[PDB]
Amino acid sequence: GRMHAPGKGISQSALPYRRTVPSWLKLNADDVKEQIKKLGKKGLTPSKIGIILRDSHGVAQVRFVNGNKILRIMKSVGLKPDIPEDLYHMIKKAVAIRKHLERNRKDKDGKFRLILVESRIHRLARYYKTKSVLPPNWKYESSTASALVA
Amino acid sequence: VRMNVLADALKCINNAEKRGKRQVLLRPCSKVIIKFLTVMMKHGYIGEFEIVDDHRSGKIVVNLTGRLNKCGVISPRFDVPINDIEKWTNNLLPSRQFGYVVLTTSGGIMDHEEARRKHLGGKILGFFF
Amino acid sequence: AKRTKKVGIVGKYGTRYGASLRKMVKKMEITQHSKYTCSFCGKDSMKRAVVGIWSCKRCKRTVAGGAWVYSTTAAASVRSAVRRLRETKEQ
Amino acid sequence: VRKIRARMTDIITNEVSGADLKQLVNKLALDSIAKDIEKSCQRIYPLHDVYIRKVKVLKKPRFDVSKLLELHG
Amino acid sequence: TKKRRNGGRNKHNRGHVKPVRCTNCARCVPKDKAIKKFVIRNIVEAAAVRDITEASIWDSYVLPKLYAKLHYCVSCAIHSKVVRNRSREARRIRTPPLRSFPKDMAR
Amino acid sequence: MPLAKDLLHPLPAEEKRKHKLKRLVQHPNSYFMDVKCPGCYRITTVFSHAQGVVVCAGCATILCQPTGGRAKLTEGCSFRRKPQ
Amino acid sequence: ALESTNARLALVMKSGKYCLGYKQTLKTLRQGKAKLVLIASNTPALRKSEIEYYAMLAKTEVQHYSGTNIELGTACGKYFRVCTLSITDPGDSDIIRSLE
RNA sequence: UGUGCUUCAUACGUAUGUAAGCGUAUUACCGGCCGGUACUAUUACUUUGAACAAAUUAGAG
RNA sequence: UCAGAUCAAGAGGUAAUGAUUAAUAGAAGCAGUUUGGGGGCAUUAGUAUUACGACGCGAGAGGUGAAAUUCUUGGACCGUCGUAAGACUAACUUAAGCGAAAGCAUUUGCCAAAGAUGUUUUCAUUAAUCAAGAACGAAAGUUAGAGGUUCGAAGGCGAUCAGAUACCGCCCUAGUUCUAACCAUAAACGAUGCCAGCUAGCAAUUGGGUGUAGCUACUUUUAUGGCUCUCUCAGUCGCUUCCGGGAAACCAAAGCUUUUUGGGCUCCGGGGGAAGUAUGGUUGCAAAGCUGAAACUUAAAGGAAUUGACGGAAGGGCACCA
Repeated sequence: GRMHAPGKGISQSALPYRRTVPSWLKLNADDVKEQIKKLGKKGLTPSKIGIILRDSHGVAQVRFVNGNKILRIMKSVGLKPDIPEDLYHMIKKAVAIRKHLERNRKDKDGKFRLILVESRIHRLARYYKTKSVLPPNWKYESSTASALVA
Repeated sequence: VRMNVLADALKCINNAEKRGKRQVLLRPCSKVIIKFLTVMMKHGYIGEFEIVDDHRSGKIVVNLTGRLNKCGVISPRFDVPINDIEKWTNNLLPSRQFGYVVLTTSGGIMDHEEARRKHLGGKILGFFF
Repeated sequence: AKRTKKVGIVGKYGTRYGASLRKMVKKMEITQHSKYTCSFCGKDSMKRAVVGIWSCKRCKRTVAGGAWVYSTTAAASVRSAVRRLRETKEQ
Repeated sequence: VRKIRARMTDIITNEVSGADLKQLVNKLALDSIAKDIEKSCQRIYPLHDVYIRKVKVLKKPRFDVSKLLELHG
Repeated sequence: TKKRRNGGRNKHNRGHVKPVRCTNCARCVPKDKAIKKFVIRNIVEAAAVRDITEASIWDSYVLPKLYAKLHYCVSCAIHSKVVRNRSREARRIRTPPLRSFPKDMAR
Repeated sequence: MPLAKDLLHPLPAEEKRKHKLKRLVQHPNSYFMDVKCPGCYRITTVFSHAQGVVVCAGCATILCQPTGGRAKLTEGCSFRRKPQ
Repeated sequence: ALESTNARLALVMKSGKYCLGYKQTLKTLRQGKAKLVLIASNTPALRKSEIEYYAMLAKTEVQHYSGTNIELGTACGKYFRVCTLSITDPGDSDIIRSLE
């Protein structure tokens, strides 16, 4: 593992075999609709909505309580992001390495960490322009980029 | 990364029978590789194996006898017609008494004795003797 | 296009003076004639009037700067050092 | 390490600002900081022998023997 | 051929490690490729100690010890015989022995 | 041991030991807390490795704190582990 | 550029209403409509001091932003420079309760 | 869409290795089970072909 | 009107009305808890080595195989309080850790980043490796400033020696130091490319998790901290031998390269020299770097091991041809 790092450590979620459990849920299964988007209107990316509802409702996995995933439910409401989330956070990192480098030069090991994160924004761009959620003519230019993520 | 499931479940068989274990755990059982063992099951080499059905990719816990000697895969899957099927049994299998080279012919997954009577050709999928 | 491979702004002295002093003055000949971003209103309009004095075309602020660079690194290490002595000696 | 080094620097800077040396050297003549630098930090780590090991007196305020007569007499 | 699996010593997950200076030789040999001797010594030989404890005003005045560390060039520790030319099966033994005597090197 | 051949049916304390991933069928080490905080007894269901703090209707304090692994409740959390 | 108001500005730039500049800001502050006025670091001291004298009269709170003209505009998504903005109806942000 | 059963044709109560019958309709008409007949996601691979000089070569007599 | 055909249907009604898994693949997140001589910038400490200032002392002192050079217009050496400067961060220091590699160690603050663990988080094949091309790259060397203690190529002396442009000894220069650039090589080594699956023991430790009323510091026991054994991930070390392998030395990989085998990808070699030379091209301020032959010559060069040789090789012993 780790395309840009040595550390081959494995860790993930272990989703069980049973699907439709909770067998104890208080309300409708599809009343997570009006709490995916009511916390989607607070600017939360669907990673944060997948874990804020593990503890209040507390729903286990959304793709078994409803029919489909969290990102598909938000654009059924109409809260899909301008740029998808694993590029929104991958660019905000590469923004911050450049803002650290416009005051702290002599640093050839924060610069190296920028070439890493920029060589993989160019790998998620090169894929999202194939599956057509990013259009063509969409590049990483690092002079407009800081007004996207902020 | 795994460019074959068939290599990462046939060396895993072959490494566990030269030590003489009686059960091998293979991962993660493409239906290509189930019908490879089913060729080997009905010629005695393999016991009645069990497919644990977890809904990610699958796992098999394959029983075996100990009659196996070398059960590997050929890669890349060379397309073999019928007239050049014996250039791949001569230089590969130990003698023309026994052993098989398994083919994925146009009809199914079969060995090289059933394919030469049914008159089918295909790709080489692996070998066992 | 690109008109010179290597001289840049010192092709104006062309074949005059020797390659090192052309190379040496070029570092200074670029930063002087540059437009620095104005640290008072934000525009790329902080150009050099005379040696050591820089001014901004809008906002009308003249500053006292370096001979070629707007702010020297030997003087921003004094503006830091003075305010870390000002932090101790005031409060 | 940095949590007890935090804790060793706040108690002894409560002791030093402590009614000048007639109290203070009497503390280290008891090692009274070394018995309170020890029992406080054992909520963080069980610590071994604590030795105060060095004191420089890099600055001296004044000579002024009016403050020396009760100090020597 | 590779005479040791260690090579020098301890060069794993470092790449390159700091050097120290030899004592007798004053080389610049690595810290890990170094015969080290944490030498503890009595100051007064413990045979002329009764001459000194005569002159002790206090409770016979238990004597302080000398403390040093002897970073050694390999070619200048074989020469001073801290280490010597082991057999190829005795080459592999690291921790044995302590197992000699009471306090050595004092004497 | 050429005969660990009850991979078909291992002893359930052995696979309990193994890992959430290294066993034959992956399974979480987690569960869900139907807690009863005695400040006000409205029951909130949280995760054990929580990935989120939680409030209640009446006793809405913190009820859970983040850690590396199992999230520690705040010592006044009369919970009961249950698949309800 | 503290990331606690840069994250909250980018929500008012999608859900909120504002006025992004100085002359529109005093239009709001005279009209009793601004809720919060961010002003830059770089903004000049008279423009600074009469923004706070309007916000004293209009009871709007002024956040002093921690960045220049070039950095308010970037953190507002815009490709120009802002030195003054007045958020008048935030949709989702809780910028009203965020202290300095 | 993998086969299962029901089978029967077929090596010896057993063996289908040709096929037929349930998984709602593996293409609509007339002819005497049978023909004209309407309709064919794709490429690589593979089966048998077509198609093309002789001498050579393999090689029949 | 049939309209051969061809656009759109009165759209509001009848179709289980449509999104496979979620990889012991990856990526990204997290109310996440951390952790590490990782990199940058400030700040700051430690003795030391100098060099000087006082003061006491009295003729020595450096050094070395023996020396001499050298330091004492005695005030040295030494003892002492000092002030100032530049370096270097000991001991703790490990078969520990971090890092892509080169490398990384006084605290404290701030900055940005990282592995790993945890996770009934998110996306859904985004991944693997790689000509060309990019970024970093010990030391030395080079430019341009600021420094300039210690050390010290070069140089200058003193010995030793048949000789001594050397080893040894003295003051030292470029350099070591910091900044802004260049250079792009090291035995840059594990002489061992990267991702992936399998195959075994045994013991330690780095990091995280989870049951030990195992202990245990005391607010009262509890909350924590420390350890205890017991698990568990990613390993890294260590040692023992394979159903391993190899020419061996040896190696849990350097094995699974069966009975010429087959997971994928990339680079390199084809006897020894001539030679990493000539030459062209390219990079460079230079030094030089990345490319890179042939003529002619040659029957061997080489690797791992074995017996003798039995020497500034240590050990244990013997003798009046010692």
